[PDB]
Amino acid sequence: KPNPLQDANLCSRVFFWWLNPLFKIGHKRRLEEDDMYSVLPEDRSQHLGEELQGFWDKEVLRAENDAQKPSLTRAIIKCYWKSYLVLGIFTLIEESAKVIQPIFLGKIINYFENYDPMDSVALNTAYAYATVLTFCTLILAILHHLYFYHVQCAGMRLRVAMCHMIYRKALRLSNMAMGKTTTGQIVNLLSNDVNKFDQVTVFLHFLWAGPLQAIAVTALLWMEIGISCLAGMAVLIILLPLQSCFGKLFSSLRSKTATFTDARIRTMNEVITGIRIIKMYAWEKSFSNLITNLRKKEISKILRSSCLRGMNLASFFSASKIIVFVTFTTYVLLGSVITASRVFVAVTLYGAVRLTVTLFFPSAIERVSEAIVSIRRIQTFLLLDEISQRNRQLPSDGKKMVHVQDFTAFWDKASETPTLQGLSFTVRPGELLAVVGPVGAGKSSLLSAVLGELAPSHGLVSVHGRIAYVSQQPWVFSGTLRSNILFGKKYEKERYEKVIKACALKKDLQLLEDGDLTVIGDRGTTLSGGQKARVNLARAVYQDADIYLLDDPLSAVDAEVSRHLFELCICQILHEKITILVTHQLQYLKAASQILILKDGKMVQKGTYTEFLKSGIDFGSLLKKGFQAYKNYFRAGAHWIVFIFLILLNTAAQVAYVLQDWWLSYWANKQSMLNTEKLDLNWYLGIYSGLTVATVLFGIARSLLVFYVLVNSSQTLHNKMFESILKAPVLFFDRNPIGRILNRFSKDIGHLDDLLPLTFLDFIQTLLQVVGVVSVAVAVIPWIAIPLVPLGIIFIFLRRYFLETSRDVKRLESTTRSPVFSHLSSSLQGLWTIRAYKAEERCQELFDAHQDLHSEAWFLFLTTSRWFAVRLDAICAMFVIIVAFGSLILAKTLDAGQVGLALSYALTLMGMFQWCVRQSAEVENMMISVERVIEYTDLEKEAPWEYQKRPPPAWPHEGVIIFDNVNFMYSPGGPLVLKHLTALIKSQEKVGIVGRTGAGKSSLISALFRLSEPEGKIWIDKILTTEIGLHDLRKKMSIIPQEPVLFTGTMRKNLDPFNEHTDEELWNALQEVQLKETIEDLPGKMDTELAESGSNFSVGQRQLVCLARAILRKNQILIIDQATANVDPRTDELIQKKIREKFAHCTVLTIAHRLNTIIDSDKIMVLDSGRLKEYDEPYVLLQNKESLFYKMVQQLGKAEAAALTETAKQVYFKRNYP
Ligand SMILES: CS(=O)(=O)CCNCc1ccc(-c2ccc3ncnc(Nc4ccc(OCc5cccc(F)c5)c(Cl)c4)c3c2)o1
Ligand SMILES: Nc1ncnc2c1ncn2[C@@H]1O[C@H](COP(=O)(O)OP(=O)(O)OP(=O)(O)O)[C@@H](O)[C@H]1O
Ligand SMILES: Nc1ncnc2c1ncn2[C@@H]1O[C@H](COP(=O)(O)OP(=O)(O)OP(=O)(O)O)[C@@H](O)[C@H]1O
Ligand SMILES: [Mg+2]
Ligand SMILES: [Mg+2]
Repeated sequence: KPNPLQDANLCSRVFFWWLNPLFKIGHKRRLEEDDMYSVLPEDRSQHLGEELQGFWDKEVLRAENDAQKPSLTRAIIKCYWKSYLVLGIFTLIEESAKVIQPIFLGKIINYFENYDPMDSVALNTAYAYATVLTFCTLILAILHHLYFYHVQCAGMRLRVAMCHMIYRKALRLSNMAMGKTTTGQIVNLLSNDVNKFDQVTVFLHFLWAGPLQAIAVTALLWMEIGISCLAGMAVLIILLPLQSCFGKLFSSLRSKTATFTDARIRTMNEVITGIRIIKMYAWEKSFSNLITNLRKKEISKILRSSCLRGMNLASFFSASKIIVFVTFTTYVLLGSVITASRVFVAVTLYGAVRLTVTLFFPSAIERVSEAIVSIRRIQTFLLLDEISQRNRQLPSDGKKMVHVQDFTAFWDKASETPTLQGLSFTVRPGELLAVVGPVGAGKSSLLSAVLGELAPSHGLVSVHGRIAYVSQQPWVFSGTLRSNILFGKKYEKERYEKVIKACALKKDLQLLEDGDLTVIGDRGTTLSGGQKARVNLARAVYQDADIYLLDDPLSAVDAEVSRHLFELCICQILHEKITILVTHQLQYLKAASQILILKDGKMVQKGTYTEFLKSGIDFGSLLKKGFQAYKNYFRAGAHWIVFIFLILLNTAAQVAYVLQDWWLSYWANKQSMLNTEKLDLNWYLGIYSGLTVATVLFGIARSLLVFYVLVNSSQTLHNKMFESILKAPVLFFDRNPIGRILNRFSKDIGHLDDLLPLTFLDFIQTLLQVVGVVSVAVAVIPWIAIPLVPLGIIFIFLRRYFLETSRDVKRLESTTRSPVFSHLSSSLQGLWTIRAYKAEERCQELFDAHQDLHSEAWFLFLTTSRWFAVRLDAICAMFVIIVAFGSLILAKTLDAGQVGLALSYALTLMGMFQWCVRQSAEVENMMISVERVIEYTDLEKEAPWEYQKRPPPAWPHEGVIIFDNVNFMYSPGGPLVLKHLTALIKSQEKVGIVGRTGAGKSSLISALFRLSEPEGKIWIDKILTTEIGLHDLRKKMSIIPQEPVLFTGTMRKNLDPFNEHTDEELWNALQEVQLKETIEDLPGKMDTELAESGSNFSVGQRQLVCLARAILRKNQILIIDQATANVDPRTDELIQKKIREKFAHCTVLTIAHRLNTIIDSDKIMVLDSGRLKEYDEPYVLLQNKESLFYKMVQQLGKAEAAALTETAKQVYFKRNYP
């Protein structure tokens, strides 16, 4: 894939003529990672990184010699200034041309003021001036794009070199350095700190060419107009602090909103995650109250910030008019006269200097400050401490030997007890050493000292030969399983097959689609813990080392696989290699030649397994311790009459803007046509002031109305969408993930509230200004309407052609960016394993390859943008040339004022055209959020909360339950769960639910709660459930779920969202559940805040709270789940006795994944794959051996089965025969 930029001329490199094949391919089909162009050798990551590293090392050596801190800024300056001279040269030329061209504009107008048809030398001079103007515009329009591309490429090169240097440092941190630093800070500084280097360079040169341009413009204005230019210059200067101060308030009003936004998002997350609970207990009204209040509070600050932004944009719109008006008011009031030559040069000079002073200089200042901060951060990181390089080893005979003597290290220098106390032992090839003792107190520290991971404070460690190390926690790096096993070294088929067979990885390969070539990312999402541990072992074996180190290799795998591995892959293969093993299982100590015991880092006893057996010490004992989108977006804001009024306001603002300059032209013509007599100053100045005031007011009004209307549309959309999602059936929440649901509330509404209206208003502003420029040009010279049609057609086709590939490249440079961060993070996590083997240059090369692959797409991202901009500027320059030459061709009709107005507007079209196109693309891109929000606004809905037939307030008066031909399915058309359930449940009786796992257990509860619409009839108190509203059905029957959830809020809110109970009743419930004492000790009495999901409360406390809530509700029908699985048996007995003694007079159903505690129920419902088999007294079912209940009881055993039978018999005798 050769780079076409390597074989390009200059007339092809200034027009970007080599990108045509790529654009053609992108138009024909979609582009992939094969289609991108490989980078040039001078842009490879290794070269740039090595260059900057050499310069930085020279600088740090010089600073060390000088006894002073180093300077990354000095290093980058000394590396890049000699290549940044040339771009400064060209930007100087460009600024000179920008300042120069209005002088020739003035010369053309000056010719036109004294038109004489008979003269021809004047016509020739005017043609020459027009040609010079065309040359200046072509310089501004064509070469500037190659200059800009090189300016951007310089920053990209700096960033790539920085990334290489940062990772090279990251691969060699020391232990304390890794401890003090964090795995998140490094990726933070590689994702949000080294990305300011793409933007510091683009606006870098405008720190010295800004004031120079302002000085040149002020001198030119003084030369032409006179003292009056200081009024315009003063307004332009005053515009700087005002704009700066209009940002320090927006920052405050934007950081005030984030609190409400985050609170709303967190509450939304709670609602979405615990949706089943809210729907079951009917708390959606309270949750809607909370969410609505938060949304209103946030929208207040959004409205304030939007009004501020609108006022700022109106100021930007009207600043030029204010400057021109005040300048010329002073110019005329000082006793001078107006001629069309000077006014329309002052206008152009003011436009240029105002743009530069308003935008580019503050942008450059901000970007330079941010880049300075980022350089400081990267320098502070780079100055971290590292390990000392492995020095020249002691001269030995080359034998593979392991020895440690008098070792004593310190993980923390401020700690008291050293990690190791005077260890002294050696091991040789063919010997298997083992280490046992406590639950792991200083277990891996021996391996750390052996590998050099621990700094030896005293003693000596002699290790010779290749080493293989297995981490306690297995680590897998992003790539492929084959590449993970290879670890960068060569691949041999026979060796790989032998390792795979000896590692029992055949089944693991079979379970994967690609076998040994499966692509595995971070954290082993496509694998399992045992598989990645086996991967680690396979890596260690395949590395073919001399010394082998193991640490907890078989704790995360099963028994047979672990035994087979430890036998075949160790006792046979490694019998000729040094081995040191740390294990927790004593069954592997039989094959261990040597066994050592360590307690608290102290040498205790070492020897053979037989000797330790004779010693009488037990190791086990020692181990104990489109368009409709736009229509719907606009309609929700306000009616169509406001749309008409907005159109009128836009047109009035633009018309007044243009009419001010037209009035200046009219004044100039009227003054020129004269004779002393004097023009009436009052009339002209009054009309001028009126037009200026109209421009300002209409601009402000248009901005405010657009902002308010779009913000109101966003608010209405959000309210409708939240009310729609709150009523969706649980099938929707089952089909969608929680993150996806919360995304459309966090990011999409985040766009709609604060970015879409501003982008839309800016686009409308610029489009109207372009339309005004073209309209003035057409009105002055009516024949310009002929080529504008070809220009528009060409522009439309060009926009389609470019955007058919720009979006593809924008996604290509984004899907190839994240692997850099992924590799950095993964290599940081597995740093110890990586450094254990001598293979770190391999990881460095892989990282550099990834960085090259990303620069491969960044290059396309730059060059395609330049390719589009070149053609756009060619079109705009063609328009300017047409105007400037037609004005001279048709000179027999026009006059000085008209020509000056047309020419000045044609000159100002520069830059404005491109900004309009870019903003249109941005708006079209951002409308997808509106599309998604509107899509969520029209979701499904469930049955109405309230029905026409309101129930009498005695509906659960007795508690009769009838199931008649009840069939339930979670999804329409899916497999059936219940088949013809027919049963009757009487009042006050306790009914238990039993069955096998997956046999439709937790389905009758959902059928009773009408979570999904059932098939059949269910009668409660001789009333059908489907004839009553859901809020009249779910409200007054209670359920205790598997795991209770506590929502963030007061305890009063948690136990009574509707505030239907008083303080005395709440305290009575708390003391009846024995939680009153536990509650009345917080700083708050009973309104203390709670963490998410009760993070500070125990599971028993959650069940206690649920029981208290049920008692407070006081429902006649109650259904409990298994509740307890691992809770303290004391708490289990407490809740059992409370359930027995509190709900005697209320119907109780008991579903459970449990036993014995469900033995006292009056009747047992037996479910076989959703079929109701047995429904009768437990004793009667136990009497028959063929009954499934008896077999399920016998599945436990014989003593427990006998106890259960006795309990059932006693319950039957006491109940049925009192
Ligand atoms: C009456 S006026 O002086 O305002 C007319 C000219 N400006 C019109 C206008 C309205 C809004 C903007 C605008 C808003 C935001 C922007 N953000 C970035 N860059 C902008 N423009 C810009 C213009 C010229 C530049 O110099 C290089 C150049 C030279 C010739 C042609 C080009 F396309 C570019 C640069 Cl670097 C940026 C901008 C404008 O411009
Ligand atoms: N990754 C680590 N970073 C810093 N200190 C560590 C690390 N691993 C162990 N240590 C320290 O080494 C010493 C060994 O004690 P500890 O019992 O925690 O070791 P271990 O080998 O990780 O334990 P176990 O075998 O139970 O997993 C302690 O002082 C501990 O803080
Ligand atoms: N939300 C659901 N959507 C689709 N199928 C489901 C859903 N919940 C359960 N199932 C399926 O329905 C069958 C039985 O469901 P159920 O949850 O009642 O079984 P269980 O394991 O006996 O009960 P428990 O939830 O008490 O463990 C199983 O095949 C299960 O996979
Ligand atoms: Mg350990
Ligand atoms: Mg289940």
